[PDB]
Formats: sequence, structure tokens, C-alpha cells
Amino acid sequence: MPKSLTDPKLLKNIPMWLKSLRLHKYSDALSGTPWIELIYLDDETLEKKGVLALGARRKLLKAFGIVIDYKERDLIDRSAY
RNA sequence: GGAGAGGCUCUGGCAGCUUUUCC
Repeated sequence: MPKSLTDPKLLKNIPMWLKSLRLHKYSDALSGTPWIELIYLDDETLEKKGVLALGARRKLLKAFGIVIDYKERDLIDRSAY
């Protein structure tokens, strides 16, 4: 259960974005990809990243749709980029 | 019997299992 995700310190630091999601075991599978683009991932992209669990991957797509939303609204800080 | 700290595993939770630590 996340509470923010739209946070520039988490968005710049993918491990700590994923800490707030209990997915920080897959932090190396989701690293090498910046937040701005990670969010645009697909279910197929996630299983090719290393996100083989169904629960995991579905919860990335959720987490992702939220941040994207705030990106498309511009409510995010310039320090996330 | 209870709590803390790692490792692992999805069904992704103050989840489960496991290894340790303290009582």
C-alpha cells in the first residue's frame, strides 16, 4: 500500500520508490530504467525486466498509472527529472 | 511463548516462509 510515489526523491532514486511498494527485492530488475520511462512499461516488459510474479507486475502498473497521471498534470517537482 | 534484524518466495501485504538475534 503506497501513499505518495509522486515524490521526486523516490522518482530520482528507483530503489526507494520501490521501498514504499514492498517490491524493493526487484530493485535491480527495475534499475537501469529511469522513472519517467519505467512508468510506461507494460505487463510483458515487466516479465522481461524480472517481475515474474503476477501480483508484483500488476502493482507496478498501478504505481505507474498514478505517477504518469501527475506527470501528465505537471504537479511533480523538477528535481524528480 | 513474544519481539527485533537478514535471506528467500508470490498471491505484492506492516504478507508468507526461512535463517539469525534478543527476551
